[PDB]
Amino acid sequence: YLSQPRLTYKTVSGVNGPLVILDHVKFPRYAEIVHLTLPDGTKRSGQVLEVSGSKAVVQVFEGTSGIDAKKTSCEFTGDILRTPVSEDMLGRVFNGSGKPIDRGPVVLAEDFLDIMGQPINPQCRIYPEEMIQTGISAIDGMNSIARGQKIPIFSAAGLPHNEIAAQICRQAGLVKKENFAIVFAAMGVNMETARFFKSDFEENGSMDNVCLFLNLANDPTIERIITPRLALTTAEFLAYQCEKHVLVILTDMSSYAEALREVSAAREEVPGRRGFPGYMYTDLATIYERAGRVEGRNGSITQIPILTMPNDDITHPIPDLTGYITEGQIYVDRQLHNRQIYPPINVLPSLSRLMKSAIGEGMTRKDHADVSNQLYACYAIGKDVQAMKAVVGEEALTSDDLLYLEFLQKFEKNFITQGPYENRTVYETLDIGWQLLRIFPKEMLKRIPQSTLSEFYPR
Amino acid sequence: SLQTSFVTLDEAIKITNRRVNAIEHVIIPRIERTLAYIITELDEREREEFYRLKKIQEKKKIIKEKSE
Amino acid sequence: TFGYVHGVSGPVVTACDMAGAAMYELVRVGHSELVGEIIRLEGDMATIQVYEETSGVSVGDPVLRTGKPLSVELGPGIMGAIFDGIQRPLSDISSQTQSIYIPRGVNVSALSRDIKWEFIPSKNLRVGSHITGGDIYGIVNENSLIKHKIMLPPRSRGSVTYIAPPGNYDASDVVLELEFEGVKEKLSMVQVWPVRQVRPVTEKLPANHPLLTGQRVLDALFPCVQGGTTAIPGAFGCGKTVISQSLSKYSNSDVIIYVGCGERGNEMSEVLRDFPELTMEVDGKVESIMKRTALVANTSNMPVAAREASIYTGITLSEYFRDMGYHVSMMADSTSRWAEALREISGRLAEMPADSGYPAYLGARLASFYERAGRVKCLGNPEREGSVSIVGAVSPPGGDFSDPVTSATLGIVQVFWGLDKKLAQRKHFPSVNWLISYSKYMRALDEYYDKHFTEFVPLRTKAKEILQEEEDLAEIVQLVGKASLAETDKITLEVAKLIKDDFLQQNGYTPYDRFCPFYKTVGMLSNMISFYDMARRAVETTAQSDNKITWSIIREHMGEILYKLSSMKFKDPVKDGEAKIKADYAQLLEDMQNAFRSLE
Amino acid sequence: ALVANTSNMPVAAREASIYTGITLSEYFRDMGYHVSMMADSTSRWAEALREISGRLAEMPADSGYPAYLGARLASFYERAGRVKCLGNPEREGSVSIVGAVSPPGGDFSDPVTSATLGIVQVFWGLDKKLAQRKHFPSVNWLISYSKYMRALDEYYDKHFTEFVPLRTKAKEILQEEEDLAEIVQLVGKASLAETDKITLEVAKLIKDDFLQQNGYTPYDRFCPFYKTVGMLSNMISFYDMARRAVETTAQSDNKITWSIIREHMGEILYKLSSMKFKDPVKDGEAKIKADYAQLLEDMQNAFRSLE
Amino acid sequence: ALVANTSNMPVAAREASIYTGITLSEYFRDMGYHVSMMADSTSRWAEALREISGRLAEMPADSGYPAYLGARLASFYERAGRVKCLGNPEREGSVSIVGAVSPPGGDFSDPVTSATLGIVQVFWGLDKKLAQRKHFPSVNWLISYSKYMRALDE
Amino acid sequence: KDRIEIFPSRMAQTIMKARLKGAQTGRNLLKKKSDALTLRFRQILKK
Repeated sequence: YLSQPRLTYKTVSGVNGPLVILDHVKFPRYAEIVHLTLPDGTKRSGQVLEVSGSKAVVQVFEGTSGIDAKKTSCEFTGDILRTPVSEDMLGRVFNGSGKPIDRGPVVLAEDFLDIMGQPINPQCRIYPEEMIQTGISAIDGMNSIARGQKIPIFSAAGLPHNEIAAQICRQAGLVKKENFAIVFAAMGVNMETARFFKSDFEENGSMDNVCLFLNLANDPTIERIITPRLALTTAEFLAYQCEKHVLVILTDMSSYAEALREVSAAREEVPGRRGFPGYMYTDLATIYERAGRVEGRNGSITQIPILTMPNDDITHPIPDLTGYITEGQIYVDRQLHNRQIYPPINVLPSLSRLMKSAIGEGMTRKDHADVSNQLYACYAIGKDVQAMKAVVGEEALTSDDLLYLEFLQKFEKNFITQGPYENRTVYETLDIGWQLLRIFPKEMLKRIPQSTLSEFYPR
Repeated sequence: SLQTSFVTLDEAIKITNRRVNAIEHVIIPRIERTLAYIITELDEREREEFYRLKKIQEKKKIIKEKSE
Repeated sequence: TFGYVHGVSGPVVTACDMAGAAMYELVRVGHSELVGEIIRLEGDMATIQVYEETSGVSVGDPVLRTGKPLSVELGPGIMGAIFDGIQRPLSDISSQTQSIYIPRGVNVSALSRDIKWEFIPSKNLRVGSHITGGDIYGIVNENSLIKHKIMLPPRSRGSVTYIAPPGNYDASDVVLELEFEGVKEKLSMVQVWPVRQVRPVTEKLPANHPLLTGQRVLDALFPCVQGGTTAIPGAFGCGKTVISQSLSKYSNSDVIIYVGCGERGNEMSEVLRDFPELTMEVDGKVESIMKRTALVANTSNMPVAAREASIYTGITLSEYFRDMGYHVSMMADSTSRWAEALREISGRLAEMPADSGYPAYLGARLASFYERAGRVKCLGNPEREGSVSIVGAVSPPGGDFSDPVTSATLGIVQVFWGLDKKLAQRKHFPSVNWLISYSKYMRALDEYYDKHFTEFVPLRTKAKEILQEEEDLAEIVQLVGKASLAETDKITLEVAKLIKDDFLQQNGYTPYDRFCPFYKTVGMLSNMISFYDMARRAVETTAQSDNKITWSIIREHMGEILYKLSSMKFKDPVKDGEAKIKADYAQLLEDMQNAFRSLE
Repeated sequence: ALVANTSNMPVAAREASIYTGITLSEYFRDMGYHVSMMADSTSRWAEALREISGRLAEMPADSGYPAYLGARLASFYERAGRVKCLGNPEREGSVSIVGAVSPPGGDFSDPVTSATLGIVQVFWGLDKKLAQRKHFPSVNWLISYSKYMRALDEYYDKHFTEFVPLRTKAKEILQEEEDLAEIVQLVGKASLAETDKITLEVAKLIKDDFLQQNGYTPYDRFCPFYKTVGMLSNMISFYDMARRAVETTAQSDNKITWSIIREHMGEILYKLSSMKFKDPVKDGEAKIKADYAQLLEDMQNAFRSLE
Repeated sequence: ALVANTSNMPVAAREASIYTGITLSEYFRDMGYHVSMMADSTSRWAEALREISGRLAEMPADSGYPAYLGARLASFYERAGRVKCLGNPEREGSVSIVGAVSPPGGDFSDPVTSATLGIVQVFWGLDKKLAQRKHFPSVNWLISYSKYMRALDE
Repeated sequence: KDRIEIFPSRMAQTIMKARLKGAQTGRNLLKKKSDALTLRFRQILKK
């Protein structure tokens, strides 16, 4: 351990935006944490983002308003932000700084883990081969969730992405026909959203297995880019040291990206698109890739990093770079929500990278893969027919086209529409698939071999 | 002359409305998407110019400080 | 407490010998005492952003350091006054100078010290008692409407050592002295609070009580709740005056704050001229609105720091009264003008721009601004409660919704009162679009509506269904002319018209329609929908064969009933009391149902 | 052999990973083996260069990337190639490079995609709008190209011969369908000639059954070349016979419109679509070639009964 | 008497060429002669200003041009007109200036086109579509203007 | 397909805006043609 007394400085050189620059510092350490006291007694903390000679640049989490130049007192902890973690953090509510806000005590650590974490050795990483039953046909059928998968929900402001995440928390089980520890990072949200989830977790009777980290819209913007790491660090303890299956949900990741963009501008870093740092991808990978199973240990981490798409732009850097890192996305939209369809999940632009391993003989039912692929073909064609008919008129369509409109209309109300408390099995979802696919004659079901149609199509 | 001058009107209307619908549902949306794309990309080019000019001004400031 | 000017590069002034200064502190630069803030610091030198023109500032000029950051001065005399965005009384500057200009470096105290206020102690406190932050130790009698409760400043506590007796005191005297760990603090009636800091509360509560505006539309169909946040489009022809006047005049809130951000001079004049002329009945007396209102005025040529700070000064004033247990409703005349001021400062500081040129933190600033609204449990032992509502408007260039400022705002506010110009051209007021407008508080208010009115909730659901169906039928009607149209659809179309004409439309220039009590709004809607349901049944239950009822038969048969439904808006609440209007509406329902009975 | 430098690993290591990979590839090339290395990113390497260049405070070029981005990509890709090796034993080897690129938004305009296209000789462009339809592999087939067509024409003539004219006809059919799709969207399939409707539907046949395949099945996981050209020959043979059927009858006393051949030969169209489900591991070359030969005979007999 | 300067000449001479030309023009103007000065290109002059502005490491404006581009073009363009000359003979001469803005396109956002349009009284815009159709001389005649109408009406 | 695929430029803005104005003018003129044909059609229908 660190037995040497820490040093305290009153040597602040200057302040420039969110960065407090100290001089006369003895052997500065990179990415070490500094605790500072303002002339009025206010205590704040920050991290050294640069060292050079006797100088060090400290980014202050709470902010730099009120930071003095002569009376400011800073001390260097001598290490990186290692945070206290314990098993009994489940059932506690913390803020974005890692401190409790539930009137309980501070964390009585079992160990101290580096918030930055470490990359998992790809040779010991074990490829996920188990499916989670979300109960939502729009997901379990056509975009299955594996245990250890990273699947964000791409959403847009005003859409019920909070209700879907809340639903998933209660009715997420297995298809092996199980209590997930949930770590929920509520960052960049209003009180009502955080209270909605907090209340739902108690309503579900599962609060003793839920760890919350809150960082609300009125909280500092710099803490908003460690909150995910605090959640994941706890998840890593629980999953990889105590073999507990953990579900980690990160609320609108766009508030993370916007908080990061503010830091990028302050540090004059090289922009990429829309003003975001050119290293945004690398930073996101540090957050997202803390997931998956590890060989030889019985734990897992599954992520659902829901994000809001600015202006419904699927090419915005936030959903774009996320799409490159995560194993696909669920994607909800306004065209379904504006018709009172719940959950408003649009399967067409969605995918699950681990879905192909998750389905089929030994996992769900042998026809799973065939039903999904044909439903995608029929749904997409129905959308193409609507694009045509909008111009040429119904009279210009033939029987081959009307069948896809019949499918499209029945698909959305039978397959996607469910309700907040409709919990379907994966087998029931496929059965529904067949009920819709049987709208077409065998010759049009071109994604399914006759070795499958001959068994399932007749019913 | 009613019926022979009438079905020809129904055909002329169907052809005209189909063209109008295409302008509304295909051609203009496509022009608007193109224009919005152009507007966004041009602001992206403006930003990278801002970055370089800002760094140039800072490098000049550093040179000036060294000279003092 | 003085430093010296080292150099001027424009609006940015570099100071030397200013070691003892904090970031975002306040300075008064030069012999004219120009207002500015310290942003960058290095060594014993500081970089000052000056709000006003720096012409004439010399090297060697003094710089006076003020310990408080940008802050709002809070105390008696705040009510009825018009302030600059950085809390400068415009009604005193124009009257203490006899000028028409705001003097450069003008230094007029936010609250005058020549007024002898009537102060009454709480009469519960004694010397030696324990007092904490948020506690009320006396009330100042300002006017007939709002009592100005004097609270202990937040982040202060201790044992009371002196209490002023009841009497006439000005804002420079000492009213209460308290001692904490041997440190004595002498407090006047005025407290100062940094404008960028959120005033603490005991707890933030859910918003359940409706905001009882006087309009039938923007209430029945699109509710707002005390403590909630909404957005209002701001276009020349949208008729935004109707909401501003209705909200400030007849609302069930206690205190109104109107915040300008950076509008056209003539637009600020219209607001400043209109407001003093507004009155409302209170205890049977007609009182000026300015006795329970405060206003912050900023034109487009005001210092950008004030235009940017105006929005935070307004809400700081709002929270100040929130902590008294009052319900406060603040309107930001244009948050787009604020965002413009914010972008200007970001540009001036050569910050990296983001979306459409706006600062990277635009969204964070709007989110943290709106988060400050809500119903709260106040500080202090009195266990009082209050709320702040925000009805800030948006006016993006071009009227588009793609602008990051309007897009971000709509993703934050829970109610959108979308207005339109087409309706105004058709002389239909209030000009509410209906199909664009929404409210996300409907669930929060279900408990209130169930407890007090019961039938309101299914009625507003049916009302939206009828109005939406009228839109859905529009294409069928255009291509048909109501010929190949179901009689049940004709009922929907004509009843939807009735709703649009004699319910959602409201004429505020008539004495009977100035304010529509809720019980009248639900009364009118109940009878219209009850008619709708009876008309649907009259057709559907007889539509089998031989002898069927049609809309033409219903309309011709009971034309007096359809007229009586239209006549309901003329029931003046000032002369016809609650019992009489309800009785007349009950009789209408009976006459209505009996008229349909004769058809079966 | 494989090198792992995952997204959440040190960003600087992304440059070392790329150079280590190609250096390993050259080592085996020198031993007389044919190496086909692939770096699944490229953009992540260029991204590392951008992040380092930023920390270095270098003057950036297009979209924040270093001015020398093109220099690094050019020298990387040029280490590919079939070579005569150094060494008295006279070995012959090769290194191929199949490099992915990750353009933001799918917009092929970033400095990395642009520079890459100026270096690589084969362009396998993918279309997000095809992937959304699960039309895998999501190859655009309109913007893609290969500059080795002429180089392999000799090979193809030596072993197959029939492949090259089939390749040409297939491209003409797909391009003609695109030329028609542009106007059909506006017309509504009202002004189409019967010869054009055949193109449109055969092009669909090619798109759905030939260009896409499910790589996670026992039958599409690997497609031996003899099967690809075999089933293509049948699809083109149908095109030519169907186009002839209408061309020889349009001026007669009965025109064989698509609706007549479609109803008359519906079993042939289903058989042609089934040609993918051949499972080359269970059913070998002999059965697949004989099966395709039978489909050709079935078509010819149905046409004789039609025309 | 022409002044010859090619694209491969030094950037400073490329800038000075215009000043040399107009100096000769004013010289003969002061003799009472009517002088007509034709420029081959003022976009090449603006290019020289952009190149030198960069080399001097001074803060640029739009598209890399110096913020004072308009001032340099105005200085050249305003050295023209019918004048009463100095000297006993009371003679009166004139200089006409014909500029030439090479069009990166028909978009008048072009910094050089825009600065020129704000100064020059007559603009003879050449349409791209008329050029493609080989209609000569190729003049748009809808986007062109001449501000000397009232002066010539007499 | 989704875009006309003209490289971003201020020239492209001018061309696209002129192209949009042309398309909108054609839409309105053809809509008037349709309305005129529809009225005549219905009149012919009445007779």
